[PDB]
Amino acid sequence: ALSVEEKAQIVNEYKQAEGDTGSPEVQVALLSANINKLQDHFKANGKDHHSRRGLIRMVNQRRKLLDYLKGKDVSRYTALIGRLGLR
RNA sequence: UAGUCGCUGGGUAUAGACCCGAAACCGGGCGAUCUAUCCAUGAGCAGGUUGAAGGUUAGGUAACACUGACUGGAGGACCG
Repeated sequence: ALSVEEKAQIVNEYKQAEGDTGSPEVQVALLSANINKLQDHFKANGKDHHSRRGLIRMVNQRRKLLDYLKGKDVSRYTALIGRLGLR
């Protein structure tokens, strides 16, 4: 998984009436942080496709959570596409 | 019951043995200023084409891919 220090760290800018861990600030961008740091083990273990099928499972679900923000909230979408180093 | 040693011729033997004439064989040298390779040290290859590997960049991807563009200037390469 992610680091025990980190998975409780990254929520500190996702707060937005802080008790939310459910809006797509969290399941995009905890999950975007899952994308950006678990690249490491692939370089050593390139013969195990079980771990990047989870990557494509949630980067679609991130894009699915981008897809609902296409219509529900375009303005807070700019906080996602403008930030995080996307695209 | 006649032979011997000359001398002059005719033959013969051994010597190049009437004269001329092989290809070749062997022994000592001479020669790689030609040529065949090699060794050292020098230098010659007008001009025009082609556009390999590498780079850079954009684009694309989990980084690897992978496609453009620009650059690059390879070759018992091409034309002369």
